[PDB]
Amino acid sequence: SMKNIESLFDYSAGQFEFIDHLLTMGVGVHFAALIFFLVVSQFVAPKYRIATALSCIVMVSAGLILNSQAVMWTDAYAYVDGSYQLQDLTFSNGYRYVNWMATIPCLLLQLLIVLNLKGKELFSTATWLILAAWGMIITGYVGQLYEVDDIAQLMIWGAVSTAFFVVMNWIVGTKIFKNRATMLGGTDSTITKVFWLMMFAWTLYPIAYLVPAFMNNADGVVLRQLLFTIADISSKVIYGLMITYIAIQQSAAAGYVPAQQA
Ligand SMILES: *C/C=C(C)/C=C/C=C(C)/C=C/C1=C(C)CCCC1(C)C
Ligand SMILES: CCCCCCCC/C=C\CCCCCCCC(=O)O
Ligand SMILES: CCCCCCCC/C=C\CCCCCCCC(=O)O
Ligand SMILES: [Cl-]
Repeated sequence: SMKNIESLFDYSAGQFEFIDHLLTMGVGVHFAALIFFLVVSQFVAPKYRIATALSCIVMVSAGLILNSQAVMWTDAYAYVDGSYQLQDLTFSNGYRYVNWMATIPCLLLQLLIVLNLKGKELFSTATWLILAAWGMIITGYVGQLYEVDDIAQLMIWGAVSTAFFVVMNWIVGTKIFKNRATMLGGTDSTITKVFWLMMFAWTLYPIAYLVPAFMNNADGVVLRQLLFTIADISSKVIYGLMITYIAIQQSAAAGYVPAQQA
Protein backbone atom coordinates (compact mmCIF):
# COMPACT_ATOMS: atom_id res chain seq x y z
CA SER A 1 0.00 0.00 0.00
CA MET A 2 2.14 2.85 1.36
CA LYS A 3 5.13 0.57 0.64
CA ASN A 4 5.32 1.04 -3.15
CA ILE A 5 7.06 3.98 -4.80
CA GLU A 6 3.81 5.47 -6.13
CA SER A 7 3.20 7.00 -2.69
CA LEU A 8 6.50 8.94 -2.83
CA PHE A 9 5.75 11.40 -5.64
CA ASP A 10 3.41 14.09 -6.79
CA TYR A 11 2.41 13.73 -10.43
CA SER A 12 1.86 16.30 -13.14
CA ALA A 13 -1.49 16.21 -14.91
CA GLY A 14 0.22 14.66 -17.93
CA GLN A 15 1.62 11.78 -15.91
CA PHE A 16 -1.55 11.23 -13.86
CA GLU A 17 -4.08 11.26 -16.68
CA PHE A 18 -1.72 9.16 -18.81
CA ILE A 19 -1.67 6.40 -16.19
CA ASP A 20 -5.44 6.60 -15.74
CA HIS A 21 -5.89 6.41 -19.52
CA LEU A 22 -3.63 3.34 -19.63
CA LEU A 23 -5.66 1.49 -17.00
CA THR A 24 -9.04 2.42 -18.51
CA MET A 25 -7.81 1.51 -22.00
CA GLY A 26 -6.78 -1.87 -20.60
CA VAL A 27 -10.34 -2.34 -19.37
CA GLY A 28 -11.90 -1.77 -22.77
CA VAL A 29 -9.38 -3.97 -24.54
CA HIS A 30 -9.87 -6.95 -22.24
CA PHE A 31 -13.67 -6.71 -22.22
CA ALA A 32 -13.72 -6.25 -25.99
CA ALA A 33 -11.62 -9.39 -26.39
CA LEU A 34 -14.00 -11.25 -24.06
CA ILE A 35 -16.82 -10.74 -26.55
CA PHE A 36 -14.58 -12.19 -29.28
CA PHE A 37 -13.44 -15.18 -27.22
CA LEU A 38 -17.09 -15.71 -26.27
CA VAL A 39 -18.57 -15.63 -29.78
CA VAL A 40 -15.91 -17.97 -31.20
CA SER A 41 -16.40 -20.66 -28.54
CA GLN A 42 -19.07 -22.18 -30.80
CA PHE A 43 -16.51 -22.78 -33.59
CA VAL A 44 -14.34 -24.88 -31.23
CA ALA A 45 -14.64 -28.65 -30.86
CA PRO A 46 -15.52 -29.81 -27.32
CA LYS A 47 -11.93 -31.10 -27.07
CA TYR A 48 -10.32 -27.64 -26.95
CA ARG A 49 -13.33 -25.51 -26.00
CA ILE A 50 -12.16 -25.12 -22.39
CA ALA A 51 -9.11 -23.23 -23.68
CA THR A 52 -11.45 -20.50 -24.93
CA ALA A 53 -13.44 -20.37 -21.69
CA LEU A 54 -10.15 -19.90 -19.85
CA SER A 55 -9.44 -16.88 -22.04
CA CYS A 56 -12.83 -15.36 -21.17
CA ILE A 57 -12.14 -15.96 -17.48
CA VAL A 58 -8.74 -14.29 -17.95
CA MET A 59 -10.19 -11.30 -19.81
CA VAL A 60 -12.66 -10.60 -17.00
CA SER A 61 -10.16 -11.35 -14.24
CA ALA A 62 -7.59 -8.92 -15.62
CA GLY A 63 -10.31 -6.46 -16.62
CA LEU A 64 -11.80 -6.24 -13.13
CA ILE A 65 -8.39 -5.64 -11.55
CA LEU A 66 -7.46 -2.99 -14.11
CA ASN A 67 -10.82 -1.33 -13.53
CA SER A 68 -10.08 -1.49 -9.80
CA GLN A 69 -6.63 0.04 -10.29
CA ALA A 70 -8.18 2.83 -12.40
CA VAL A 71 -10.74 3.79 -9.74
CA MET A 72 -8.26 3.39 -6.90
CA TRP A 73 -5.84 5.57 -8.88
CA THR A 74 -8.36 8.42 -9.05
CA ASP A 75 -9.49 8.03 -5.43
CA ALA A 76 -5.94 8.30 -4.04
CA TYR A 77 -4.75 11.55 -5.67
CA ALA A 78 -6.27 15.02 -5.99
CA TYR A 79 -5.11 17.96 -8.10
CA VAL A 80 -3.83 20.50 -5.55
CA ASP A 81 -1.58 23.49 -6.27
CA GLY A 82 -0.74 22.39 -9.79
CA SER A 83 -0.02 18.71 -9.09
CA TYR A 84 -1.75 15.47 -8.12
CA GLN A 85 -0.91 14.65 -4.50
CA LEU A 86 -1.63 11.57 -2.43
CA GLN A 87 -4.90 11.99 -0.51
CA ASP A 88 -5.46 8.47 0.86
CA LEU A 89 -3.78 5.06 1.08
CA THR A 90 -5.69 3.05 -1.52
CA PHE A 91 -3.39 2.44 -4.53
CA SER A 92 -0.81 -0.34 -4.74
CA ASN A 93 0.41 -2.90 -7.25
CA GLY A 94 -0.02 -5.76 -4.76
CA TYR A 95 -3.48 -6.24 -6.28
CA ARG A 96 -1.84 -7.13 -9.59
CA TYR A 97 0.13 -9.83 -7.76
CA VAL A 98 -2.93 -11.31 -6.05
CA ASN A 99 -4.49 -11.36 -9.53
CA TRP A 100 -1.64 -13.20 -11.29
CA MET A 101 -2.19 -16.13 -8.91
CA ALA A 102 -5.46 -16.71 -10.77
CA THR A 103 -4.73 -15.71 -14.35
CA ILE A 104 -1.35 -17.47 -14.62
CA PRO A 105 -2.76 -20.99 -14.04
CA CYS A 106 -5.46 -20.26 -16.63
CA LEU A 107 -2.85 -19.07 -19.13
CA LEU A 108 -0.78 -22.22 -18.61
CA LEU A 109 -3.74 -24.57 -18.48
CA GLN A 110 -5.03 -23.55 -21.89
CA LEU A 111 -1.52 -24.04 -23.28
CA LEU A 112 -1.50 -27.65 -22.05
CA ILE A 113 -4.99 -28.11 -23.50
CA VAL A 114 -4.05 -27.21 -27.08
CA LEU A 115 -0.84 -29.25 -26.73
CA ASN A 116 -3.26 -32.23 -26.46
CA LEU A 117 -2.18 -33.40 -23.01
CA LYS A 118 -4.80 -35.43 -21.17
CA GLY A 119 -5.35 -37.27 -17.93
CA LYS A 120 -2.41 -38.06 -15.67
CA GLU A 121 0.06 -35.97 -17.68
CA LEU A 122 -2.36 -33.03 -17.80
CA PHE A 123 -2.95 -33.21 -14.04
CA SER A 124 0.71 -33.81 -13.16
CA THR A 125 2.18 -31.14 -15.44
CA ALA A 126 -0.53 -28.72 -14.34
CA THR A 127 0.34 -29.22 -10.67
CA TRP A 128 4.06 -28.52 -10.99
CA LEU A 129 3.58 -25.48 -13.24
CA ILE A 130 0.93 -24.00 -10.94
CA LEU A 131 3.12 -24.62 -7.89
CA ALA A 132 6.17 -23.16 -9.62
CA ALA A 133 4.10 -20.19 -10.80
CA TRP A 134 2.68 -19.52 -7.34
CA GLY A 135 6.12 -19.79 -5.78
CA MET A 136 7.23 -17.20 -8.32
CA ILE A 137 4.30 -14.92 -7.47
CA ILE A 138 4.54 -15.21 -3.68
CA THR A 139 8.28 -14.48 -3.54
CA GLY A 140 7.76 -11.69 -6.06
CA TYR A 141 4.97 -10.25 -3.91
CA VAL A 142 7.06 -10.24 -0.73
CA GLY A 143 9.90 -8.57 -2.63
CA GLN A 144 7.97 -5.50 -3.79
CA LEU A 145 6.81 -4.84 -0.22
CA TYR A 146 10.40 -3.56 0.13
CA GLU A 147 10.77 -1.69 -3.17
CA VAL A 148 10.80 1.49 -1.04
CA ASP A 149 12.40 0.41 2.24
CA ASP A 150 14.90 -2.34 1.33
CA ILE A 151 16.20 -2.53 -2.23
CA ALA A 152 18.55 -5.36 -1.25
CA GLN A 153 15.65 -7.54 -0.10
CA LEU A 154 13.90 -6.75 -3.38
CA MET A 155 16.89 -8.20 -5.24
CA ILE A 156 17.03 -11.32 -3.05
CA TRP A 157 13.31 -12.10 -3.32
CA GLY A 158 13.54 -11.38 -7.04
CA ALA A 159 16.36 -13.91 -7.38
CA VAL A 160 14.34 -16.53 -5.51
CA SER A 161 11.44 -15.58 -7.78
CA THR A 162 13.44 -16.00 -10.99
CA ALA A 163 14.49 -19.52 -9.98
CA PHE A 164 10.82 -20.57 -10.05
CA PHE A 165 10.33 -18.63 -13.30
CA VAL A 166 13.20 -20.46 -15.01
CA VAL A 167 12.14 -23.87 -13.71
CA MET A 168 8.63 -22.99 -14.89
CA ASN A 169 9.62 -22.08 -18.45
CA TRP A 170 11.90 -25.10 -18.70
CA ILE A 171 8.96 -27.43 -18.03
CA VAL A 172 6.81 -25.45 -20.48
CA GLY A 173 9.35 -25.69 -23.28
CA THR A 174 9.97 -29.36 -22.55
CA LYS A 175 6.31 -30.28 -23.07
CA ILE A 176 6.01 -28.12 -26.20
CA PHE A 177 9.11 -29.47 -27.94
CA LYS A 178 8.07 -33.04 -27.07
CA ASN A 179 4.37 -32.86 -28.01
CA ARG A 180 4.16 -30.48 -30.97
CA ALA A 181 4.33 -33.42 -33.38
CA THR A 182 0.90 -34.38 -32.02
CA MET A 183 -0.68 -31.12 -33.14
CA LEU A 184 -2.87 -30.86 -36.21
CA GLY A 185 -3.39 -28.47 -39.09
CA GLY A 186 0.24 -27.40 -38.96
CA THR A 187 -0.05 -25.84 -35.50
CA ASP A 188 3.19 -27.59 -34.54
CA SER A 189 4.63 -24.45 -36.12
CA THR A 190 2.29 -21.97 -34.44
CA ILE A 191 2.86 -23.39 -30.95
CA THR A 192 6.60 -22.69 -31.20
CA LYS A 193 5.77 -19.03 -31.89
CA VAL A 194 3.44 -18.91 -28.89
CA PHE A 195 6.20 -20.17 -26.60
CA TRP A 196 8.52 -17.31 -27.55
CA LEU A 197 5.69 -14.79 -27.19
CA MET A 198 5.41 -16.10 -23.63
CA MET A 199 9.17 -15.78 -23.12
CA PHE A 200 9.06 -12.18 -24.34
CA ALA A 201 5.80 -10.95 -22.78
CA TRP A 202 6.33 -12.49 -19.34
CA THR A 203 9.93 -11.24 -19.21
CA LEU A 204 8.60 -7.67 -19.17
CA TYR A 205 7.15 -8.19 -15.68
CA PRO A 206 10.44 -8.65 -13.77
CA ILE A 207 11.66 -5.57 -15.65
CA ALA A 208 8.66 -3.61 -14.35
CA TYR A 209 9.44 -5.11 -10.93
CA LEU A 210 12.96 -3.60 -11.03
CA VAL A 211 11.95 -0.04 -12.01
CA PRO A 212 12.14 1.25 -8.39
CA ALA A 213 15.78 0.12 -8.45
CA PHE A 214 16.98 2.00 -11.55
CA MET A 215 14.29 4.69 -12.03
CA ASN A 216 13.05 5.89 -8.63
CA ASN A 217 10.99 8.91 -9.76
CA ALA A 218 7.55 9.71 -11.19
CA ASP A 219 8.46 8.84 -14.77
CA GLY A 220 9.44 5.42 -13.43
CA VAL A 221 5.89 5.02 -12.16
CA VAL A 222 4.69 5.87 -15.66
CA LEU A 223 7.27 3.61 -17.32
CA ARG A 224 6.18 0.73 -15.06
CA GLN A 225 2.48 1.02 -15.89
CA LEU A 226 3.42 1.36 -19.56
CA LEU A 227 5.47 -1.84 -19.20
CA PHE A 228 2.68 -3.68 -17.36
CA THR A 229 0.25 -2.53 -20.07
CA ILE A 230 2.35 -3.92 -22.94
CA ALA A 231 2.86 -7.11 -20.94
CA ASP A 232 -0.85 -7.77 -20.30
CA ILE A 233 -1.97 -7.12 -23.89
CA SER A 234 0.71 -9.50 -25.16
CA SER A 235 0.47 -12.24 -22.51
CA LYS A 236 -3.33 -12.32 -22.19
CA VAL A 237 -4.97 -10.78 -25.26
CA ILE A 238 -2.56 -11.68 -28.06
CA TYR A 239 -1.55 -14.93 -26.37
CA GLY A 240 -5.17 -16.04 -26.08
CA LEU A 241 -5.83 -14.97 -29.66
CA MET A 242 -3.11 -17.43 -30.72
CA ILE A 243 -4.35 -20.15 -28.37
CA THR A 244 -7.73 -19.54 -30.01
CA TYR A 245 -6.36 -19.78 -33.55
CA ILE A 246 -4.63 -23.04 -32.57
CA ALA A 247 -7.83 -24.41 -31.04
CA ILE A 248 -9.91 -23.75 -34.16
CA GLN A 249 -7.28 -25.03 -36.59
CA GLN A 250 -6.89 -28.32 -34.73
CA SER A 251 -10.67 -28.55 -34.32
CA ALA A 252 -11.17 -28.27 -38.08
CA ALA A 253 -8.42 -30.79 -38.86
CA ALA A 254 -10.09 -33.27 -36.49
CA GLY A 255 -13.36 -33.00 -38.42
CA TYR A 256 -15.41 -30.45 -36.44
CA VAL A 257 -17.89 -28.90 -38.88
CA PRO A 258 -18.37 -25.46 -37.23
CA ALA A 259 -14.59 -25.06 -37.13
CA GLN A 260 -14.13 -26.07 -40.78
CA GLN A 261 -16.69 -23.43 -41.84
CA ALA A 262 -14.82 -20.68 -39.94
C1 LIG B 1 -1.05 -11.52 -17.18
C2 LIG B 1 0.06 -11.57 -16.23
C3 LIG B 1 1.14 -12.37 -16.28
C4 LIG B 1 1.32 -13.37 -17.38
C5 LIG B 1 2.15 -12.22 -15.21
C6 LIG B 1 3.33 -12.84 -15.21
C7 LIG B 1 4.32 -12.51 -14.18
C8 LIG B 1 5.61 -12.88 -14.11
C9 LIG B 1 6.24 -13.75 -15.15
C10 LIG B 1 6.40 -12.37 -12.97
C11 LIG B 1 7.68 -12.67 -12.74
C12 LIG B 1 8.59 -12.24 -11.66
C13 LIG B 1 9.83 -12.72 -11.64
C14 LIG B 1 10.29 -13.72 -12.66
C15 LIG B 1 10.88 -12.27 -10.65
C16 LIG B 1 10.56 -10.87 -10.14
C17 LIG B 1 9.16 -10.90 -9.56
C18 LIG B 1 8.14 -11.19 -10.67
C19 LIG B 1 6.85 -11.71 -10.04
C20 LIG B 1 7.88 -9.85 -11.34
C1 LIG C 1 -2.40 -26.53 -6.96
C2 LIG C 1 -3.84 -27.01 -7.14
C3 LIG C 1 -3.98 -27.96 -8.33
C4 LIG C 1 -3.46 -27.35 -9.63
C5 LIG C 1 -3.51 -28.38 -10.75
C6 LIG C 1 -4.70 -28.18 -11.67
C7 LIG C 1 -5.00 -29.47 -12.43
C8 LIG C 1 -5.67 -29.21 -13.77
C9 LIG C 1 -6.81 -30.19 -13.93
C10 LIG C 1 -7.79 -30.06 -15.02
C11 LIG C 1 -8.08 -28.69 -15.59
C12 LIG C 1 -9.23 -28.72 -16.60
C13 LIG C 1 -9.21 -29.98 -17.45
C14 LIG C 1 -9.94 -29.82 -18.78
C15 LIG C 1 -9.45 -30.88 -19.77
C16 LIG C 1 -10.46 -31.12 -20.89
C17 LIG C 1 -10.89 -32.58 -20.99
C18 LIG C 1 -12.40 -32.69 -20.87
O1 LIG C 1 -13.15 -31.83 -21.38
O2 LIG C 1 -12.92 -33.65 -20.26
C1 LIG D 1 6.43 -24.34 2.61
C2 LIG D 1 7.77 -24.56 3.31
C3 LIG D 1 8.90 -23.70 2.74
C4 LIG D 1 8.68 -23.27 1.29
C5 LIG D 1 9.93 -22.60 0.71
C6 LIG D 1 9.57 -21.36 -0.10
C7 LIG D 1 10.74 -20.88 -0.95
C8 LIG D 1 11.41 -19.67 -0.30
C9 LIG D 1 12.83 -19.54 -0.81
C10 LIG D 1 13.77 -18.65 -0.12
C11 LIG D 1 13.34 -17.25 0.27
C12 LIG D 1 14.31 -16.70 1.32
C13 LIG D 1 14.47 -15.19 1.24
C14 LIG D 1 14.64 -14.60 2.63
C15 LIG D 1 14.59 -13.08 2.62
C16 LIG D 1 15.77 -12.47 3.37
C17 LIG D 1 15.44 -11.07 3.85
C18 LIG D 1 15.29 -11.08 5.36
O1 LIG D 1 16.28 -11.00 6.12
O2 LIG D 1 14.15 -11.19 5.87
CL1 LIG E 1 -3.73 -10.49 -14.10
